[PDB]
Amino acid sequence: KKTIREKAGWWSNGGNEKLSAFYGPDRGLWLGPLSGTTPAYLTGEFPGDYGWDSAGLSADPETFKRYRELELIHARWAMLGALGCITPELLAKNGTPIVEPVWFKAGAQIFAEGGLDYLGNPGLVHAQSILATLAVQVILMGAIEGYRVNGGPAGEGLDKLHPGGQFFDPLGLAEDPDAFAELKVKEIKNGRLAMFSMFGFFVQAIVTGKGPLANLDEHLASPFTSNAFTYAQKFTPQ
Amino acid sequence: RPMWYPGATAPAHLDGSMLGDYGFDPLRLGVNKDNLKWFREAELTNGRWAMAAVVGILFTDAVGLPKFWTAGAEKYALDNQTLALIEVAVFAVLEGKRYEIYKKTGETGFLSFAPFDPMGMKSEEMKLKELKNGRLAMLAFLGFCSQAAVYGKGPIETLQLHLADPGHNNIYTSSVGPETAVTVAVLCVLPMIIEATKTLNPGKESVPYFPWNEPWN
Amino acid sequence: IEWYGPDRPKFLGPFSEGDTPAYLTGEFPGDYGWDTAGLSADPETFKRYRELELIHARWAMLGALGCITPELLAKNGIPFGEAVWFKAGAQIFAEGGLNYLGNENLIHAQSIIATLAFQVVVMGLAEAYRANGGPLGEGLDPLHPGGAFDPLGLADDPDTFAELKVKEIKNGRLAMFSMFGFFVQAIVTGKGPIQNLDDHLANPTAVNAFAYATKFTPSA
Ligand code: CHL
Ligand code: CLA
Ligand code: CLA
Ligand SMILES: CCCCCCCCCCCCCCCC(=O)OC[C@H](COP(=O)(O)OC[C@@H](O)CO)OC(=O)CCCCCCCCCCCCCCC
Ligand SMILES: CC(/C=C/C=C(C)/C=C/[C@@]12O[C@]1(C)C[C@@H](O)CC2(C)C)=C\C=C\C=C(C)\C=C\C=C(C)\C=C\[C@@]12O[C@]1(C)C[C@@H](O)CC2(C)C
Ligand SMILES: CC1=C[C@H](O)CC(C)(C)[C@H]1/C=C/C(C)=C/C=C/C(C)=C/C=C/C=C(C)/C=C/C=C(C)/C=C/C1=C(C)C[C@H](O)CC1(C)C
Ligand SMILES: CC1=C[C@H](O)CC(C)(C)[C@H]1/C=C/C(C)=C/C=C/C(C)=C/C=C/C=C(C)/C=C/C=C(C)/C=C/C1=C(C)C[C@H](O)CC1(C)C
Repeated sequence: KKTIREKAGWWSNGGNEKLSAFYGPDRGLWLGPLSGTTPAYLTGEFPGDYGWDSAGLSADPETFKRYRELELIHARWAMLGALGCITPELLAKNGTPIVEPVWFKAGAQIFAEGGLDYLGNPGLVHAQSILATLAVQVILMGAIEGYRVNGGPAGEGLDKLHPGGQFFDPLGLAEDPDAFAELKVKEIKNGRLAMFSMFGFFVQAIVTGKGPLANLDEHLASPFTSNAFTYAQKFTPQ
Repeated sequence: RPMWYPGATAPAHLDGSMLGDYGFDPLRLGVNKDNLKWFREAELTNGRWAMAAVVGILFTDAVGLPKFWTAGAEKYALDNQTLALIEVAVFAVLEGKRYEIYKKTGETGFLSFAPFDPMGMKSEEMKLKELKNGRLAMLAFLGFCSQAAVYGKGPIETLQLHLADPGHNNIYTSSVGPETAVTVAVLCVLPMIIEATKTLNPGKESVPYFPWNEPWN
Repeated sequence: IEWYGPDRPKFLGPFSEGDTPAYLTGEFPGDYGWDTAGLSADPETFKRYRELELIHARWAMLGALGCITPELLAKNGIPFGEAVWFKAGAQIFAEGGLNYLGNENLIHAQSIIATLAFQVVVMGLAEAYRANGGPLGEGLDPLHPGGAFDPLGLADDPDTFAELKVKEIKNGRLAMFSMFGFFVQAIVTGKGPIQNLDDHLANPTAVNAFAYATKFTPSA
């Protein structure tokens, strides 16, 4: 019905049927063609709506709103965390002299008497007091999150999840409402992937005990040799 | 209004409409209005960067830090190519927002605040002060680099050298002494030739026959 | 300070005008406007959660006092074969059993199964009576029955009743927080609460929790 170059995905700014796979009735669902009866409250109006409420926890619209905000905030924090749990180890295996690049050991760097050099450079942050660090952090993050929940110096009458003034959308990527609608989906999908992968970081720490990039490397060395089933008998009750 | 030399007559395009207008366009680089606006913005951008650079150099030479023409050679937390890549990536978006802001506003902005003016101090007196301090700081950085290339000393060390013997430790006793003396004399006698041109052709403007000027119109 | 209505104190203080939900009217004690998770949007679930909060609060107050008291009495002279609270239960397996205040003549419990059996019998009776009433009440409030549970009569005035409700739920939230702390810092430290305070007071800057931070690292 179309020509070759429209099939091949040319001609940007033809997007109103491309939101159909992420919003609306006939969108992609959590079990795909094997998920018939989506919850009636998951109408397809919000980003990331795949019809997954098996436990019915979001049946109330207001708790659904609160859960959406929880999801997006967790997603953003988990994206930052997934990037930050791999950046030091990547940089250390590329050769930056980070003293403890593994993430679940990265907090114990501040107890070495050379302090917490940021990239392993003593001329950088050079933090020694974990208590002063925590105090600074508590003050700043309390101000920050209280500003988030009602408003602050960066806009008060803005949305609770996507404020998008000149402080939180300073590149203007989301001025087109369709670009905004699909970027919301990209945000929530990358964020759900990051939350799953951060759960994976947690479990791979508690189970394996090495770094996540070290786990990737020892899996790529001999995958069938070394897997999560290698550590299946680790939590044996003795 | 004051001019760049006493009793000068500004060209036809330097109407005084702009700030810092002293009628100085002898090569007639700004006879086009779009070019003149772009050049005002480039003047201000080079001036802001030169102000920041002048204060940074004065700071790093006031304290026990390496000299500014060697600071790039020192060792840092990141290798120079990673620094260059992060700088390119950051400044692509930064100068892109600034370019959009120039195309819209005609003036400067950081990313999304078209005027970066949290503290609302955007007078036109303040624009004039920005422009004048920026010209002064552009000259100041040019001098920093020039008298750190002539000598191997920083700005305030060359200043101390001048103050130790002002009559014998100056630019006209340096390696660039005679060329600068000659260019200064030429500059001081230049405005009399320009005023001869203004005098013998009363109220007429002469095109200097340059490419950018389109002098045939 | 009001503690009720729209101009009540709230859990983010000045930051709290637009975070509170529409359903958290300042009607119930301790309503600081904290339902970020929206778990109390349904009024019935809200009522059940209020009951859970208050019962956990009362049990946690009793338990906080019961974990603090024997240790205080322990250093203040009294024999306590096992004073620390997270081993106070293992006294049954000792030679002389669980003597109450160290007195071999007070209780002298030797069998944990019989102790537990009596406990289930009377706790079930009492909690069933709590749910649906009994010898100390027929149709009273599920949370503030009164009558048999006000022999002193502190809360016959509604305003005193309200302020004491707030005091109750707040001391109880404090005790629940403190009991959670007891748990986590017993698991982390392995010592009692009073000894943890003594150690923190002996060297506050290097005897805090961060000294036990690298304790649970897997390390292959
Ligand atoms: C404007 C300043 C102000 C700020 C920032 C807060 C903030 C808070 N109040 Mg609040 N209040 C404030 C003013 C007032 N409060 C109150 C009355 C109350 C009450 C009654 C209560 C609060 C509570 C809270 C907390 C609810 C949010 C939360 O649970 O954090 C959650 C986020 C975290 C816990 C992050 C952790 C922070 C810290 C950095 C942890 C360190 C990280 C660890 C190392 C991680 C451990 C690693 C593990 C995983 C291995 C929060 C700390 C509630 C509370 O105490 O709950 C805890 C509560 O019950 N406030 C009054 C009286 C009217 C105020 C007056 O202005
Ligand atoms: C405002 C800028 C400024 C200032 C305050 C100075 C000041 C100084 N320079 Mg530098 N210099 C400058 C710009 C400046 N220069 C520029 C643009 C160049 C490139 C041509 C140089 C190149 C240069 C060399 C090569 C040498 C100096 C030297 C000197 C010292 C002796 C004066 C002299 O002979 O130079 C005269 C400078 C010029 C002829 C260049 C033009 C200067 C312009 C016209 C600005 C004049 C000052 C301005 C009107 C008002 C000053 C503002 C305020 C600070 C009071 C003195 C510390 C000498 C030195 O260090 O001796 C130990 C030396 O050897 N300078
Ligand atoms: C009000 C209740 C309360 C009180 C008085 C204490 C008091 C104490 N705790 Mg306990 N604790 C509590 C609640 C409390 N905790 C809770 C709720 C938890 C679970 C998260 C813990 C988990 C915990 C652990 C795992 C350990 C302690 C330890 C300690 C002792 C050292 C302090 C320390 O490391 O801080 C740790 C405090 C916390 C982890 C969270 C409590 C939050 C407080 C009440 C709010 C902040 C108030 C503070 C003064 C402001 C600081 C600002 C800035 C520096 C952050 C000290 C006697 C350590 C110990 O035994 O040392 C001898 C220890 O190993 N506590
Ligand atoms: C210090 C070194 C010596 C510097 C000498 C002076 C430099 C001249 C700089 C000119 C800037 C651009 C002029 C703006 C243009 C402008 O203002 O237009 C004015 C004029 C033509 O006017 P138009 O009629 O096109 O103008 C109409 C429009 O303005 C619309 O009204 O320009 C020319 O005639 C052509 C000039 C070409 C100049 C560029 C030549 C390239 C030289 C390099 C050669 C390299 C060869 C080797 C390759 C490996
Ligand atoms: C002098 C200057 C421009 C002078 C222009 C003049 C006179 C123009 C004159 C004319 O055009 C007109 C008006 C009209 C025409 O008809 C006639 C002429 C005559 C043609 C610009 C300087 C412009 C200067 C600028 C932009 C300086 C930026 C400096 C930076 C970034 C410094 C960075 C660092 O030094 C630090 C800070 C620390 C170090 O360790 C690292 C590094 C990187 C080395
Ligand atoms: C949907 C549904 C449906 C039905 O109905 C029901 C159900 C099932 C329930 C549901 C589901 C759900 C889910 C799955 C969830 C999940 C979550 C997660 C995973 C999260 C994470 C989450 C995650 C996260 C936040 C993360 C974060 C992170 C971070 C901060 C980080 C930090 C850090 C880093 C950087 C590193 C350094 O060195 C250290 C640290 C400090 C460590
Ligand atoms: C509000 C909100 C809001 C949003 O929306 C959401 C969320 C977040 C979810 C929420 C929150 C919540 C929380 C925080 C909770 C907590 C809880 C707790 C802590 C409890 C405790 C609790 C606690 C408790 C009970 C306690 C108890 C105690 C007891 C019994 C004791 C006992 C004992 C003792 C004496 C000692 C001895 O030797 C023995 C024993 C036997 C051991």
